[PDB]
Amino acid sequence: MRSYLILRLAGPMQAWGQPTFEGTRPTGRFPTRSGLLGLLGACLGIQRDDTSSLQALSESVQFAVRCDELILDDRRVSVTGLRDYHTVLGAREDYRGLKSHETIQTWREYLCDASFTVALWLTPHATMVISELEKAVLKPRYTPYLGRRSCPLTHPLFLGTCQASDPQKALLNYEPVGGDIYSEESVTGHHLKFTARDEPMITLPRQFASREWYVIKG
RNA sequence: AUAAACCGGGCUCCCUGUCGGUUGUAAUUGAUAAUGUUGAGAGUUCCCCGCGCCAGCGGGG
Repeated sequence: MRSYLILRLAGPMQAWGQPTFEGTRPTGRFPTRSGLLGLLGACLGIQRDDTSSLQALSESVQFAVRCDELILDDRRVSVTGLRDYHTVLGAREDYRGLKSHETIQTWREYLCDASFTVALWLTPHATMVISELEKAVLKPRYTPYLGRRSCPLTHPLFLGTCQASDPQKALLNYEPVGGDIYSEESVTGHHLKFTARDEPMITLPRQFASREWYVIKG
């Protein structure tokens, strides 16, 4: 009924953010909407000031994220976390001019042993088409990463392309099956939702608005 | 071009000094490896050269 694009986000370390104005940079357990929009953005070489392109992207695309557990030699490996005592010396003291602090400190959280399968699709008011997105994910223009730039991908961003009625149905065709799914679209049997502050307010730089995921447990 | 980007946790530091593991102790007694057997036959011994009366004879490997 609808055509989906299927991506895999997998690497030794990932980081998907939560509200902070502080030096500790938190992570949640799966990709944020903002972040996925950012990933696609990087693929479609969109500069940071290009509010038109950013808005087009945001209004065109929607995501569903599945949390894939890792299995090594027939054993399950749970997603764990990591805190990096991250230091900066010679950091700007102010936005104007060149005075700087001897040392500042930050704490940054990462996800270890995490892997995701993402399904994205187009909205009825789409400015784009899926062929574009596929081409981009296969040949990105800006460097693609998993949250932070220090976080490479260990598997091609492109997984596949297909067609179904649910996101759930779409994702069924792609191993590993069995993980939880967080979708921007409702799936009939399922009633639980999960609140986040993912949604980028493109008109207002680096500020995010509340939204809700639909949860499809496995 | 993702709470993103830009982005060291970083400098200094003997584990050091003393110390027998030592005295005593048969592995010891018994035990055929024994019966039986032509090495016969068969001139192939591979290469080069000389002489040949084509029976072979000789030189060198």
